[PDB]
Amino acid sequence: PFITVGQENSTSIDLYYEDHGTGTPVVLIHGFPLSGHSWERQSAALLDAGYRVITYDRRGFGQSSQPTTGYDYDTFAADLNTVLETLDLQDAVLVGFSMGTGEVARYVSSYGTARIAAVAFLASLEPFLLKTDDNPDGAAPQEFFDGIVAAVKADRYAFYTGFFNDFYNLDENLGTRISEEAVRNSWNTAASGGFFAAAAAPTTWYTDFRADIPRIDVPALILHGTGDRTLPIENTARVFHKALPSAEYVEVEGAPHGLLWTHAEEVNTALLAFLAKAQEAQKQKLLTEVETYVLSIIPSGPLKAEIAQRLEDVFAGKNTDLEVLMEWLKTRPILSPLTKGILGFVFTLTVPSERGLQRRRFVQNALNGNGDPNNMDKAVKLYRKLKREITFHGAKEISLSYSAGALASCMGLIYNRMGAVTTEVAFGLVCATCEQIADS
Amino acid sequence: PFITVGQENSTSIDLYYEDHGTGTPVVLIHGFPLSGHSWERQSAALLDAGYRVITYDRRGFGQSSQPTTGYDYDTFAADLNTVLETLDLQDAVLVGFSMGTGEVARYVSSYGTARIAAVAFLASLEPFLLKTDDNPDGAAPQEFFDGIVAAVKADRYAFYTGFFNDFYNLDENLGTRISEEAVRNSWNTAASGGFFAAAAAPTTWYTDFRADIPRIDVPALILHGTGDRTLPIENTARVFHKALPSAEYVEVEGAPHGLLWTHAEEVNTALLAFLAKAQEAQKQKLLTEVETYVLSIIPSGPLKAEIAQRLEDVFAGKNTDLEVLMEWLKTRPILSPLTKGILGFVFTLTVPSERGLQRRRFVQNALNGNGDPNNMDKAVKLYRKLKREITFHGAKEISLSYSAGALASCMGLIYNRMGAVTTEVAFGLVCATCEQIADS
Amino acid sequence: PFITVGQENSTSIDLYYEDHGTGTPVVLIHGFPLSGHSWERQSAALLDAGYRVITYDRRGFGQSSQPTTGYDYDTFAADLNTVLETLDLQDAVLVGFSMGTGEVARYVSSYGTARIAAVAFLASLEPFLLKTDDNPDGAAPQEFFDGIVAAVKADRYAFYTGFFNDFYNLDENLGTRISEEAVRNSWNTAASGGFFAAAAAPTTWYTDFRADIPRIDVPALILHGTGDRTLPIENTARVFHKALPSAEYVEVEGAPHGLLWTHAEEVNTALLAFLAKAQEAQKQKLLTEVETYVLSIIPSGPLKAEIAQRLEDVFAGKNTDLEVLMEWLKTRPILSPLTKGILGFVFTLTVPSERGLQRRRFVQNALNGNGDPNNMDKAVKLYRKLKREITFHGAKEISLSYSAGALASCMGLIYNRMGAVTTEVAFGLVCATCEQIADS
Amino acid sequence: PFITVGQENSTSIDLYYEDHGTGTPVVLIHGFPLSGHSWERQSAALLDAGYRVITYDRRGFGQSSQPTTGYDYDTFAADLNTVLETLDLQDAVLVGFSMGTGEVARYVSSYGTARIAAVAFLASLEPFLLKTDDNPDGAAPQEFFDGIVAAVKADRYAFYTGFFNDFYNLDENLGTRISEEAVRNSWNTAASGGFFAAAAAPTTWYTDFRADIPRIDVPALILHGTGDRTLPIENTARVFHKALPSAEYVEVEGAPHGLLWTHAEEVNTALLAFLAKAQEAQKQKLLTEVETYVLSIIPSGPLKAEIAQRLEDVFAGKNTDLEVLMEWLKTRPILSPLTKGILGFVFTLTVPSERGLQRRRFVQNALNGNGDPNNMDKAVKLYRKLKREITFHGAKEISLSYSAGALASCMGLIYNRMGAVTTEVAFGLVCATCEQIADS
Repeated sequence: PFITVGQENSTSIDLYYEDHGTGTPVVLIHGFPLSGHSWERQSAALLDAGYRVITYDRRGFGQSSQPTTGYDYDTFAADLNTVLETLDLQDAVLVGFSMGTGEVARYVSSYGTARIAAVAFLASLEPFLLKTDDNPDGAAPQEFFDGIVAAVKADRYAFYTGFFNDFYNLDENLGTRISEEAVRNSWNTAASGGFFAAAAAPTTWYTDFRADIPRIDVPALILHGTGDRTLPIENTARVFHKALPSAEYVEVEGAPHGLLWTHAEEVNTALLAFLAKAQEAQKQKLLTEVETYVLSIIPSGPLKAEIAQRLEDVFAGKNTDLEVLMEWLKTRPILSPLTKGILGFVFTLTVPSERGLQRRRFVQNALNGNGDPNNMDKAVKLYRKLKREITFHGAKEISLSYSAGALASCMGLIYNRMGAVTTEVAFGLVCATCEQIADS
Repeated sequence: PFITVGQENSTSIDLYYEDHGTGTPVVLIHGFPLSGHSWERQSAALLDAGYRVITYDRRGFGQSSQPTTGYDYDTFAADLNTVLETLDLQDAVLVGFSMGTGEVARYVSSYGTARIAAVAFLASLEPFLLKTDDNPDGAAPQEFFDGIVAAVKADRYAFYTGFFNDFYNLDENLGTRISEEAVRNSWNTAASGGFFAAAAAPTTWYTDFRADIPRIDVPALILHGTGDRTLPIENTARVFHKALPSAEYVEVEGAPHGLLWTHAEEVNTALLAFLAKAQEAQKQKLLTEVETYVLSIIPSGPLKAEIAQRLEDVFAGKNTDLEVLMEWLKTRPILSPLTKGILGFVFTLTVPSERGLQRRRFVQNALNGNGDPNNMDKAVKLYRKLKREITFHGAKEISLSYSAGALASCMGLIYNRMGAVTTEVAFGLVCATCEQIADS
Repeated sequence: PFITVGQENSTSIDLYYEDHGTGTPVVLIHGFPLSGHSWERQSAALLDAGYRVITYDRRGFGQSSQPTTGYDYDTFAADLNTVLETLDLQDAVLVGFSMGTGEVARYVSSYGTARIAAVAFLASLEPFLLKTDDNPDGAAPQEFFDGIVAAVKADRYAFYTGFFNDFYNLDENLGTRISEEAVRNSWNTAASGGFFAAAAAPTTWYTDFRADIPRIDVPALILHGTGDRTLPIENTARVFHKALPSAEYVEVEGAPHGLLWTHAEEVNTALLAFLAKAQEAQKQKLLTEVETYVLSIIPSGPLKAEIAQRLEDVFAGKNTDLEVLMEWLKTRPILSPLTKGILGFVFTLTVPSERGLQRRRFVQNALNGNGDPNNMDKAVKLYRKLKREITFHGAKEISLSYSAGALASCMGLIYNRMGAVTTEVAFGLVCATCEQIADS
Repeated sequence: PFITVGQENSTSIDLYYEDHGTGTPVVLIHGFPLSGHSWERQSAALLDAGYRVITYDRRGFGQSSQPTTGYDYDTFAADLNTVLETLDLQDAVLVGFSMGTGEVARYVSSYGTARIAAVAFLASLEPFLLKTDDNPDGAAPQEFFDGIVAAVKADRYAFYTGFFNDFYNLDENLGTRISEEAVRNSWNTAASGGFFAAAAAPTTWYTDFRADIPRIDVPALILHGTGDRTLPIENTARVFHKALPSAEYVEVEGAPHGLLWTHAEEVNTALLAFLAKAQEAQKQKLLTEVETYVLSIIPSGPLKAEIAQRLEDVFAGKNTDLEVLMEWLKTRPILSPLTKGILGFVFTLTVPSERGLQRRRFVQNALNGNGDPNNMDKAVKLYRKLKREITFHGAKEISLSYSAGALASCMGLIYNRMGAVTTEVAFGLVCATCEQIADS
């Protein structure tokens, strides 16, 4: 699996990515000099929690193309964008490690959090590594980084074994937190990378991310190891924490630079919890958006308040008996049959348990669509499009092209188990239907 | 409400009809010299039984146009034909009285019982009134009828009072079985009729309907009053009974010619019972044919015996709890899900009461049609054709052109209340589906 | 009139055929080196006997295309098959002369007598002309045929006069049995043929038809002239008679090879008598098929038996007075006017003499078709199609697409001499009409 | 070289395969956690024997895609099917190792041996690994496998070294039967695999293949190592041998689980011997089938016995004088010329020496195809297709689409040295020709 992110001479630049699972998309950007496969500890964890894990190898690393051009964060972010736009991700979370954290900041700063719901910085580079007079919070002077680049150019293969010695703190964690074989694999991964990328990448570590930080508006996470030798905790995460206090801050005690493997236990717990708070966030903003659309077709009165209250109760978690709600819904005066169907369709979607309750009769006759063959032909054509949809805004906006009668029929088409769409898509079809009714 | 059935000079021949209620269409053809409103005793009864009552006034009578041409049963039938075809009636019932019985027989003979489901002859003219040497069963000679026409031509208004005196047997029924006011209304109606029709109609009473009777194939009813003075019981219905032994025969004791009002109690009871028995009769020949098709997809064994037994039980009237049957159906081993869906679809169709039982889940998932958009697009095209169909053989044969996957999806399309077709049509779709399975 | 039976380079192989008359199809395959027009003595005779004469010119002869390839009986049969299948003939008779006899045998052997009802061999080639050690009954050795081929190649135009001298036995028959002018026409026909075919054909005369003969199962006829010089009576027909004893054997005394003209008297008599046994049989199956259709609209009773009896009487030849039948028909109680019309139409069709009886009034009023312009518009549309129809099954099947009212009107459309269709077609229209009535 | 076998999130599931050499296709399915390249010892050997070696990497292993879904033998077989059908293999042999044996069994069981000629099971999983009460022949209880899965999830890279220690029995074979470097490479291959596949695969080892075994109809081979630690000889192969006694049974003494490298010497000898004998076996099954097809157009009698005997004599090795056979063949009564041609074509094909005998005259005139240009045009089109064919079934089935006349002509087209096709193809043309004649 590859994704063209550029062109070089006769050739085009491809980045080996990887997309698994189904649910909230979580993009994992690796660090130097590994590849997307280094996330395997997190990948397994995130997948078992029902997330959608998306990983890719940075240019000149892993199975990605190995160009001799474009090794700067403006390009690195531009690459990430192409990946995101190609996969058409929405409400996604960006998790970065080492160099990866730089990609996150630069992308957010330049392209904006349109597709992004939350971000995470593991072993951050931010805000500035280079130590200067105007930036005394810098970790190391220019000479340090120049020394690294020269060392790599000398013998990159020999450099790796020495490099990994401070990457995992092998004098402490080898044999205990990281096996001998595990390190051997990382070396091969480092060797598989491009020779040019290996020497070019170090120059990018001291990038000034200070201008990028203020652009971070989505909920963030800052995790870091105290025993990080490559990136000193005080010169990196703690000064980053000052520039971003709203971000959830986590310091793993005695963790080396490569905490993704050595301290996978702690990192996973913190990462999963952060995503959990974010997953509930993106779920709730959707439910309320559905609510406001549904209420927009109900005449102002004492009934509208109750319906809104009963929606809020199920949205929160105060699970009312689905049978009771439906019983209540059907026996409501001054309520359009079409409106009862829409509500019933929403309640079945939101209530966690179906409780073996068969499909309600008053809903079927409400969303039947006048029994007109033409309405159903339009509904089926729309259903085909809604099948390949995964996003709310995507499903909602393509549904607005169909007549209110076709939308009503397509809604019951899904209600009657004759059609299958993701919950987000279904909500989109509902909001699109309510939008048509609010016009007349 | 009128219906053009011909043209006369500058004018067009229109017939005042009347269509009320919803259900099985029952066409009521009146006699001389009244109009469709004379059925009001029966109209209410039929309407209270959930039928669709359709009555019209014969040309030159009631509110219909009064032409001076076309007073023969070949024309009278042509008029009835236009009415039936204009209203596009199917599985309709023809009920005739006096002159009306002639219209029924002639229509059946000439146009065929394509739209007709059953017929009824109240105070029949059949088979032949004219008394000749070759027809000794005739009521009266030529001279008699010629006398009536002359009597009408002299003073038609005075003729009526005398006519109605033997029409209701007023020397017996006035004040008791028929009020003074009721007779006065009959007189007004007689006067409202066309002057030409009043004199022309009597010559049509002695029409030879002997050739028409053998064409009556649909279930028939022969009711008649013993005290019928206008049409003697022996010269009309009893000799008609011999010419049509298969017809249900009813003799009302001491009922006049106009038993429709005087003996409305008995006439309604007999008519309603006859329509009930005819509806049940054609329903049972349908259900058993459906049964053999359903059994044709069930592997021969003790289970096939159980299913056949449960089908015969519901068809008869041994109403099993629909909830119990469905519960039994789902929990059956060695039975294809598609077969369970077909069976469940049949049981819901045949069981008289739905008992507030919501549409079973296991059937919906069986008739979903794999959730494939292509299956539903074909299903909708088929459903469109099945909507304009009303007959079993008609619906079944046009369904065999679609794939087994499309037919299954179209079945669930109806099961989920998303489509509406007559029960006969639905059975055709079931039988057509079973026929596809019986091939493999 | 042509029929594509093959292809040769840029050009196509077409055979000039000819189809006349109506009735039992009789295919006449000519001999060397004439054409289909040589049958003119038999054609006229067969036409006067009510047969359907179909003749065609073999490739490279007459008006057919003149290819330089495919001059063998495997190809000759393939040609005949294409002709037969193109015309879709059923219950047809194959009559061959000279070379023609070979086409018949080969077709029957290879393709089977599916469409064939009977066969006839005039001046047969069978079973084998080539005289060898294994076939001592052969007419002539190999050298003989090769000499002919060379003679034709030398001067085919001069060869013909010599050929025709032994073809008609001019030393006996010139001036008496065949005129000078008659021979002159035959020469032109020989000259009009293809130069290549003239030389190619002789090599096919010594074809081994011994393997073909046993495949003949249909009734056969073997006619031959005793004075046949080209094909010696003993080396051809008499040995053929042994190989096929079931076949009817006829020896014309003192007849030359071309007995078709010289002894047309005898040949016609023998051929017509043989065909007569076959013609009546397939003719009777048609009338009985019509009968059963007519009886299908008559109510079961003593009347149905009488009508069936009177139909059988006229079909046989017990010509009842048409006036008497019509008189009986009209004066029948319990018989629909439409039924009377159909019957009256059949009796007029089958009875040999019209007896100056003008078109019955009661029939016209029965087949008027209610006088509806719409029924007549449909009737005319059907008549247009029935004009180009020739077969019973063909006319019958295209009539079933029209309404029963249209069929009745179209029937009267023909009865009133306003339309003309062949008797077989008319019967198809009747059966199609009776079939519609049997449905209701 | 890849082959799409499924689709996942925005990515496609591709499997890196490998097809080399020319001849009988031999599919090699690898085991856990290696790749197709592990067959390199067998691959070279099979290639030296003139076989067509086809190897592919299972999903999540080697260079194939690494999905997180579809890790079951129903999917594994579905994957294998796509590979086979894409390459359109005919008469192929399936060889499985470790996990690979399961794919073979499941494919044969579900999809059938249509394309398969023979199968081989090296280090089998069959019939059942899971040790339960109903299956006491199980190798290990459930807890064992769960322990492996947990071990892999902990540190899969470290897991491999321990795994490979029992995979090759390194305490015995290291330095002797397997070098240090060879093992190091295997570890690298294991590391290259998917992290998810590594943990998912063990759960598939205890799959119940008992239902699959009876479906094995093609000749089978069961090889296994006695010193197999991963798969105990008694719990796997010996009980498998009981469930499939017809299979050739081979036990390599003192061989570990990875006998493909350690005991490549023995494995190669056994596999090559197995493959050589089975093609020859089916060839005798083919020749007798060819014989019976030739006999299928020969009339039952004393001559049919002689022909069958003379065919058996040449097939065996009793070389009869080719001239004598041809002499006997031509001088046979009651034998169709076409039949003589087919036989003559077979005798020239099967007899080892041509003995300078020129192409028989009686055969050429028998397979000429009536000299019809149309027959030759079809023959050339068929000959073009038969040239690119190498297999019997491949050549035979595409020939059945052409007419019997074209097949006869195409046969003579090859007989006259105007065409060249492999012996298997020519036989395919013969069987296809005889099949058409047997119908008539």
